[PDB]
Amino acid sequence: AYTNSFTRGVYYPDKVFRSSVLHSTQDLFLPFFSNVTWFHAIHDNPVLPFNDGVYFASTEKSNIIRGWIFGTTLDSKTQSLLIVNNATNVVIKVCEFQFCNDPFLGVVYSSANNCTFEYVSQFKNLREFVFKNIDGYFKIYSKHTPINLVRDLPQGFSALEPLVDLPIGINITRFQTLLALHAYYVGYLQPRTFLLKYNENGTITDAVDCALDPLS
Amino acid sequence: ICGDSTECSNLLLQYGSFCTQLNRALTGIAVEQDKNTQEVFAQVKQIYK
Amino acid sequence: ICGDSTECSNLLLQYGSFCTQLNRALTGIAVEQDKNTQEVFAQVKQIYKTPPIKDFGGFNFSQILPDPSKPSKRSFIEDLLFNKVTLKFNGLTVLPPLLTDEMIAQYTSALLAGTITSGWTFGAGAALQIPFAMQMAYRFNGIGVTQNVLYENQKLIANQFNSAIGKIQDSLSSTASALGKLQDVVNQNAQALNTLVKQLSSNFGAISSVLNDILSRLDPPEAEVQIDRLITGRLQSLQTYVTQQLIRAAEIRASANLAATKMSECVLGQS
Amino acid sequence: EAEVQIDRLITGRLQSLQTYVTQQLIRAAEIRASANLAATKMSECVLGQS
Amino acid sequence: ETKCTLKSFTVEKGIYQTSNFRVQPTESIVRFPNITNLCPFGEVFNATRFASVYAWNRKRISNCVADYSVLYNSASFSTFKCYGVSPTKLNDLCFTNVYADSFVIRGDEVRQIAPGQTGKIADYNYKLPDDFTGCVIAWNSNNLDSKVGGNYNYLYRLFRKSNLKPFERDISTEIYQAGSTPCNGVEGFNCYFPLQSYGFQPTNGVGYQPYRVVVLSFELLHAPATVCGPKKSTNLVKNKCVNFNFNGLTGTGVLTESNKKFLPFQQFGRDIADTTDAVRDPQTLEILDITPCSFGGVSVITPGTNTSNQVAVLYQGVNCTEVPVYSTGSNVFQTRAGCLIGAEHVNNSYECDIPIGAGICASYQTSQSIIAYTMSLGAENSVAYSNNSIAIPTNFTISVTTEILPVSMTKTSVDCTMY
Ligand SMILES: *[C@@H]1O[C@H](CO)[C@@H](O[C@@H]2O[C@H](CO)[C@@H](O)[C@H](O)[C@H]2NC(C)=O)[C@H](O)[C@H]1NC(C)=O
Ligand SMILES: *[C@@H]1O[C@H](CO)[C@@H](O[C@@H]2O[C@H](CO)[C@@H](O)[C@H](O)[C@H]2NC(C)=O)[C@H](O)[C@H]1NC(C)=O
Ligand SMILES: *[C@@H]1O[C@H](CO)[C@@H](O[C@@H]2O[C@H](CO)[C@@H](O)[C@H](O)[C@H]2NC(C)=O)[C@H](O)[C@H]1NC(C)=O
Ligand SMILES: *[C@@H]1O[C@H](CO)[C@@H](O[C@@H]2O[C@H](CO)[C@@H](O)[C@H](O)[C@H]2NC(C)=O)[C@H](O)[C@H]1NC(C)=O
Ligand SMILES: *[C@@H]1O[C@H](CO)[C@@H](O[C@@H]2O[C@H](CO)[C@@H](O)[C@H](O)[C@H]2NC(C)=O)[C@H](O)[C@H]1NC(C)=O
Ligand SMILES: *[C@@H]1O[C@H](CO)[C@@H](O[C@@H]2O[C@H](CO)[C@@H](O)[C@H](O)[C@H]2NC(C)=O)[C@H](O)[C@H]1NC(C)=O
Ligand SMILES: *[C@@H]1O[C@H](CO)[C@@H](O[C@@H]2O[C@H](CO)[C@@H](O)[C@H](O)[C@H]2NC(C)=O)[C@H](O)[C@H]1NC(C)=O
Ligand SMILES: *[C@@H]1O[C@H](CO)[C@@H](O)[C@H](O)[C@H]1NC(C)=O
Ligand SMILES: *[C@@H]1O[C@H](CO)[C@@H](O)[C@H](O)[C@H]1NC(C)=O
Ligand SMILES: *[C@@H]1O[C@H](CO)[C@@H](O)[C@H](O)[C@H]1NC(C)=O
Ligand SMILES: *[C@@H]1O[C@H](CO)[C@@H](O)[C@H](O)[C@H]1NC(C)=O
Ligand SMILES: *[C@@H]1O[C@H](CO)[C@@H](O)[C@H](O)[C@H]1NC(C)=O
Ligand SMILES: *[C@@H]1O[C@H](CO)[C@@H](O)[C@H](O)[C@H]1NC(C)=O
Repeated sequence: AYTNSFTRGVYYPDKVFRSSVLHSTQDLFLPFFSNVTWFHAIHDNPVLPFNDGVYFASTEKSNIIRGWIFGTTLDSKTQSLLIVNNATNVVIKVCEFQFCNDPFLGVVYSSANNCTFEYVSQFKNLREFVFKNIDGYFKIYSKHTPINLVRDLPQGFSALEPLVDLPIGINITRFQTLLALHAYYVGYLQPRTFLLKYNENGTITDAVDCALDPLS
Repeated sequence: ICGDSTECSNLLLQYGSFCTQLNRALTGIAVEQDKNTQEVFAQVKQIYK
Repeated sequence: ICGDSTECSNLLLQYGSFCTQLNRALTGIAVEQDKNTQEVFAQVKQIYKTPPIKDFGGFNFSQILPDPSKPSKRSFIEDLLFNKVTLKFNGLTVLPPLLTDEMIAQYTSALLAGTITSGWTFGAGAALQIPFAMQMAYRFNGIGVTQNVLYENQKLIANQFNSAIGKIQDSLSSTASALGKLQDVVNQNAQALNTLVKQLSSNFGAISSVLNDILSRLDPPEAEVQIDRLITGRLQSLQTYVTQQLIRAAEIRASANLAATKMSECVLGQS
Repeated sequence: EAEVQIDRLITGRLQSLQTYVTQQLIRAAEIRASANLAATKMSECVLGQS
Repeated sequence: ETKCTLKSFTVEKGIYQTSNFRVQPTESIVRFPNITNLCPFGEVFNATRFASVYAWNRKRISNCVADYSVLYNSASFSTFKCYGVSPTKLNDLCFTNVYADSFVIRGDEVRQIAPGQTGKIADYNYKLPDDFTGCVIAWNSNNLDSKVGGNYNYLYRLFRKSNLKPFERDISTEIYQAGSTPCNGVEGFNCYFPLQSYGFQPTNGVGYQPYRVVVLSFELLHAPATVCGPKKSTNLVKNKCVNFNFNGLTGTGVLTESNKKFLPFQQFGRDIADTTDAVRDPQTLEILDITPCSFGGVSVITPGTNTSNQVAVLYQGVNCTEVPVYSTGSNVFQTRAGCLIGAEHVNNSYECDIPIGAGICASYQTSQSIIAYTMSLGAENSVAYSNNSIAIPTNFTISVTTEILPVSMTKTSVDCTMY
């Protein structure tokens, strides 16, 4: 099925504190009132194109939606990223893994040929993520706080702050989610123009599009 | 300056924001002319015959 | 343009003496503004004072005469006007005006006391005392209505005038956006200065908009070219700002000359 | 390279001349306004009584 | 200064602008991230064993912050000479990655490691490419290799007619028998092992002592910088005009304490037009404010060279406590428009002669000194208005006044091509 994205998908573009300034930015964001391809993987994870960074979402507050696999060949020929969780912390590795048809993860591992990098870091709750790639820098944003504005739908306004920035420098055109052994939105990003209003403490409180309506 | 070009606009936007003040000045003089005609001619409230 | 850099100054000193021209123009417009205010306001050779007791044949000027209770000795309408309308980083400064607000208030009070007590005779020699009623009699005689009218309907005139002044005070207090011109002038000045200081961060076709990084990143041979591009861009922008300031100053001078003519004609006499 | 040098000279002198002519226009406009005021004063206060 | 600016030998009474003053800076400060990940170079140079010259060891190193100055001053090396790159500047360069090549050679083979050279190991064991390499480091190892080292554990390759390409290892152990006509016209004979053993003895000389050698090749501008040299830091000062870095954002100003609250992920704030206003340093993680250093133009008030030869100096819009003859000077008079020095102050008030600003002005008019006072709007009088009193003049005087109005100016023309 399909879903309409009301206002989700606005984040801090840079790392500059500001106060009470209406700032106009020209950066690739998620257009307002766009279409998102809701999936229903409950009693199914098809392959999706990357296309210069993707939105992501979920609504299940348990240990099922665990891993992200990225790459362009999904084989040991080309390095494949892997972001997983073991209930305490996060590993990021650009090492090479072989193909997995139905991998199972939750609290897959095929090969470790040419393993070069490693990194270790730390109404229900919906976890928003945005994945971006600019000139060899891979950025992952996150949000772990829900808003109960309306029931059964994620309507409201929220921002996103960067948490992981990686200077790896690889080109990715394919990604899949991972599950265990025994429901998430997806969107694309376009280079639009936005106008952002900063609160007195420097937090985004209101964003308005610049290429949607004559009033806008 | 450019005439329906892609990279020409890219170079033009790098020079600053001249067009903002140019268009602002032109619109200002246009509105001034409008108010000028209105003020010089519209001097009565009723219309006599 | 330079921001305390040796090579920028060395490259700039060979372009001529345009800075003398810019400073001369700015000083000229500043002196023009000062003289303009001096001419529009300073029209009396003394400062008259109102008598302690007030009996103007029934009129009530208590809302216009200065109030000693306020520290600035400003009347009610002045306070409403000031409270209604509302408004040094990299080498820009704002000099203070020669005449402060207090002297302006004293001049206005002097003009008003002179036009109440003496009439129009205080603008053609020495001020002469004259009762207020026998001044409205002359003013009515001026416009063709014989003076017999005023002395027969004095109370009605007093009541109408008091009601009208109350109405105008209420209209000023309640309805805003009646002071558009001054707000537009202030906003245009602020916008022009803000866009001038904004234009400083543009790339102007160079490698970067910061001069220290561009000098410390590469060797001179292309550094002088990049610095030359930045210098010429900033200079052209500054020239544009100066020209805009000259045009606006001329317009304000014309408007203030008109205001001075109106004040000298209608206030000190009858039109 | 002589053409490059001549180009630099030409552009500099053109900029200077443009600045001068703009200043001249402003001054001429102001003097014209003052002359109009003087003409009004002469026609009013001399041929009659003000 | 006034005569220079006016370009004349006589001046008239009034106020003039000569120049502007700017507070000079002081010692600079530099700050940088608190911790640096040390690159594990101890396992490289202090390694247990180095392989043979024909099977030398590789290593790829990146994402390091390693100091090379602490290694250059070490005297435990037989030779440390670098090509094309000044070692003293290695702390001011950033590289994509670095490749380490480790082996052990003989004493007299040191000259064989150089671009465009001829030799056995130079062309047949390890060929350095005809371009810049990072550099070679060699040190004596007779303590660990010529005394307790293996008798034939170190080998070279005596294989010729197969000049190796740069960065090429041929570890294929194949017996060298051509098996064709150009070897005694026989097949199988003339078979020589491609490898051979170094001949070393305890204190055998200089040219036979095995030396540990590491060759470092740095890849530059091939990718975003990953490895960089460490940079030192220093302390900070307060309330002084200083030029500072703060992790890259150089700027001049005065440091103050700020009450602003940063979110845990910003780096530095601003207000408008890229003008930085607050910065936070990594070592203390404390937010602080930046204020531009004071500056401004100066002015001179003079009564005219014809009258006298004394002036008063006015500094515009500066707190006159720190102006630095005119460092202490005469009675400093701080006003709303800066401070005036060289003239006295009175409580009296007269007509204004030379306007200054903020409602005060200075002249000598109401002994032989300049006095600055508060201007008086004029005289003062009161008229005894009463409701039955009138005043009628009895005499009259006629006067004449003069007014001057320009009506025209000079008409000029400028040729274009000629000019
Ligand atoms: C901004 O941050 C402050 C402090 O981190 C938050 O706390 C409030 O601050 C205001 C301003 O002094 C006080 O009036 C409130 O009482 C504070 N509330 C609490 C719960 O401490 C503040 O909420 C943040 N947001 C805004 C808009 O100020
Ligand atoms: C003149 O007008 C003033 C208006 O300011 C009158 O003062 C007001 O009088 C009313 C009636 O008692 C009071 O309710 C207001 O509070 C007064 N206003 C102020 C600001 O004091 C004054 O009484 C009038 N006097 C005459 C003689 O007409
Ligand atoms: C190999 O080990 C020696 C001995 O530790 C290092 O030389 C220095 O030795 C002193 C005293 O033991 C230490 O305090 C220094 O830290 C050592 N130098 C360094 C750079 O750590 C020698 O440097 C080591 N070789 C390496 C690290 O390549
Ligand atoms: C940055 O490094 C400095 C120096 O190592 C740290 O400062 C010390 O912190 C300890 C914490 O227990 C104190 O006991 C010392 O007195 C501090 N020394 C000085 C000179 O200040 C500082 O904690 C480090 N900060 C971070 C965020 O890593
Ligand atoms: C110049 O700076 C000094 C500070 O050294 C200012 O002194 C202030 O004096 C008042 C009156 O006693 C105090 O309330 C302030 O606290 C002082 N300032 C500070 C920072 O402590 C002085 O006013 C300044 N001069 C001008 C003209 O601004
Ligand atoms: C008209 O009479 C009034 C009041 O009698 C005069 O006003 C005062 O005149 C005396 C003269 O001795 C002065 O000392 C006072 O200072 C005057 N009062 C004020 C408020 O000025 C007035 O001068 C008389 N006019 C003429 C022309 O003699
Ligand atoms: C009006 O003023 C004039 C002078 O301003 C008076 O004329 C003077 O009269 C005195 C006394 O007779 C003579 O000494 C002077 O020489 C006269 N001056 C001139 C210029 O003629 C005149 O008397 C005054 N008129 C009245 C009515 O007071
Ligand atoms: C997706 O877009 C189509 C039009 O292309 C629209 O009909 C449909 O409603 C959209 N899906 C939503 C809004 O969920
Ligand atoms: C996953 O579990 C294993 C088991 O101990 C652990 O070693 C590893 O650290 C866990 N994952 C992460 C990201 O730490
Ligand atoms: C590992 O990557 C290198 C590239 O540096 C390549 O030469 C090598 O063949 C790779 N190893 C395997 C097993 O594919
Ligand atoms: C970018 O993608 C191309 C494939 O189109 C690939 O050859 C190249 O290596 C990628 N660049 C990086 C830095 O990974
Ligand atoms: C100097 O000034 C006095 C008074 O203003 C004047 O009389 C004198 O002629 C002046 N001298 C010169 C040389 O201008
Ligand atoms: C002005 O008078 C006050 C009050 O007596 C005094 O403190 C001050 O010194 C006087 N000013 C001068 C310049 O004498």
